[PDB]
Amino acid sequence: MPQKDPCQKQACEIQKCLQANSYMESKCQAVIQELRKCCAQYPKGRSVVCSGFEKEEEENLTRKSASK
Repeated sequence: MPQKDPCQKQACEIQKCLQANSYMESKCQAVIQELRKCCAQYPKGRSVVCSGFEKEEEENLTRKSASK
């Protein structure tokens, strides 16, 4: 929603984790797991970043691995 996004705090941590890991979404799987758990706590459309996340979950599942 274009409202207070509960998960956007955690999304910041994903983004910055990525920079701390040179964009290795592999290393940021931990913190992504936290945005996952954050996202799944709500009716997904509640949050913009979470609405990105269930797509990221599909992406990671399509990737079938902790790759990238």
